[PDB]
Amino acid sequence: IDYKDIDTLKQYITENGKIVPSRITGTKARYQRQLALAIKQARYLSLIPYTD
Amino acid sequence: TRTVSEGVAHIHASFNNTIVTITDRQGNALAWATSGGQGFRGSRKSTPFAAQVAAEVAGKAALDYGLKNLDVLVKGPGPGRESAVRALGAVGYKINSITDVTPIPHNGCRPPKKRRV
Amino acid sequence: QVKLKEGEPVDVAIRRFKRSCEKAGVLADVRKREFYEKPTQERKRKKAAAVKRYQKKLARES
Amino acid sequence: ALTNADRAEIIAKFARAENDTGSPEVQVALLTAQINDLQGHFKAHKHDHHSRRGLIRMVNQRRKLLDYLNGKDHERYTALIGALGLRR
Amino acid sequence: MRHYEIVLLVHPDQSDQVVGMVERYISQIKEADGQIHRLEDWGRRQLAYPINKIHKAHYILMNVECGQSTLDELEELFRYNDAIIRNLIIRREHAITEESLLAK
RNA sequence: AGUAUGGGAGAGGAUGGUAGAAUUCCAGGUGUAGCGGUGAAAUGCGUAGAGAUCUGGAGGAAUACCGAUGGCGAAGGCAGCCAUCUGGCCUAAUACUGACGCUGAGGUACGAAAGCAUGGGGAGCAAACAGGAUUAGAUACCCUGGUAGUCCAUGCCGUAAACGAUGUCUACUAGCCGUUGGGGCCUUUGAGGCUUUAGUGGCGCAGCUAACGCGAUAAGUAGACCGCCUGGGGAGUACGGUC
Repeated sequence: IDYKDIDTLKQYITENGKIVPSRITGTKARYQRQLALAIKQARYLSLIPYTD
Repeated sequence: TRTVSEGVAHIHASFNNTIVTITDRQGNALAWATSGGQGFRGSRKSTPFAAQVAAEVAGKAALDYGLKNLDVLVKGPGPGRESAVRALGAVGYKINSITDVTPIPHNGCRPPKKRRV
Repeated sequence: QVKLKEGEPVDVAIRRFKRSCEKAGVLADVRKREFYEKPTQERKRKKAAAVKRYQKKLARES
Repeated sequence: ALTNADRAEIIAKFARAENDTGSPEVQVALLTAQINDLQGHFKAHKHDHHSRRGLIRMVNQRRKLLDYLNGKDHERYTALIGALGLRR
Repeated sequence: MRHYEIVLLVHPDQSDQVVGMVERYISQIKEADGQIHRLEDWGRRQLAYPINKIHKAHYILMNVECGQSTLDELEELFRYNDAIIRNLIIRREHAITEESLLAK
């Protein structure tokens, strides 16, 4: 996964903009780590908002 | 004198007080009231009843400027947020949307020490 | 961002917003920001929380 | 950092047989090259203690291999230290 | 040599210059050495949050293979050019050539 | 025990850039009598205009969510993102050397926080200190302020309940349930199920223990080397010496 898959990334973001925990979503640990990295890169690139 | 139809209410509700400020959009104040301004001195400033009283006064004051629909923002973990937001509907405005705007640091400054009461 | 539709009452709006804020959990962060928690205390509290979580999981399994 | 080509040339130069990679001569040559390369890194970053531990481990391993080779065959030890320019 | 992926955000008032700047960078890469595996122009995009009181931007993606000196010159050019407001440079192992999302 | 070749995970280390939230201050609009704080108050701030709200600017420090009985490191410790330099570990199969090993008195390297030296920086917090309360008294706990310091560069200091209160290395001895990084097999189309390996957790047979308890991550059964103890105080003290 990568930061350009914004449609996939929105699937793991709440309405406020916070990352959804793995205990709630049902994710593998390594996949979750890659997700967090990609999401933090997307926020910097201003593809998705930081908060709200 | 100035007339405006759409306004914003700000409820700053701390653990010691509650300030209800009514402004227009772009944040120019029109009317405000606090629990201290209606007696309720000392610790009684934090009761929900005082928040309701202040909200009623603020809404009636803004009715002179003539607002009918407004957007409400509540910040602070006060005990009077619900009473303050309820009193506006009793006064007679239309609450288009009401939200929470409390600030949260992203691990910034160091808070003060813990009280050993 | 609780935006009311055409005809809910003020009390319904208030209760729905309260539920939304309870889900959001901003007040927990605001309470945590009141005083400084030392790293020792934070680690102790998180260890206790983990122990309680593992105890709850076995009970729910049985 | 040394790459595969440099390591291959070192192995080819100091090999004692065909497909020989475990000989003490080859091992000591590789360790010497690695230490000499890391000297430049430690010139710039004076406070990299965590990497300096690995450097010290390399030094100790080279010393132990040299002692074993000296105990086994003295002429090979002298030839190797002469070729690498080690003082002892 | 190493493979890098660069993403640039360009001020829309200076979007008429994006072709010029991109061919300048690619050329400099060529006389250095370089292999442009990919160039994509995502186009005009709304920013999620305003940057420097700007709300639209031009999005450019490049995949290059360069050396340290060429990378330093690229970084300094990006820093000094006023049209480029933000840039992200990521090292990757492998050359990426396939068409990516957002290229629509 | 070690070496070469493929692959993998990681807050491991050093250097330099950069992003968003928030606090303080400053400038300017809207606006007018309170704000702040407590168990209750008061000191304090404000009509030369606060607090609240909106816009812009400056500066310092720390990195929400992810986050986990998770991960990495010899220990001390290490969390935003990016680049550069760099150490160790896991994993498969051949190939190579041929006991090259374990421990280690003296010695030497690293070593939280506080503290010291020289030069910078200083938002927030805050020893010392000042005032307001409480009290028989308050020297304290509570409140309003606040200097060292906390931060950076270059050095010193060498101490902690520096703890798993459990030195390092090796082999063997019922089982059951989790979790992290890999290998293999099986279905059968993609998500599961069996094994094996290196870590990290919860129970528990035998065995051990004064008891509590430990129990393949032993405090069990054995071997190698080192450190340490010999009633409580006086005392980690005096003298001498080294730093």
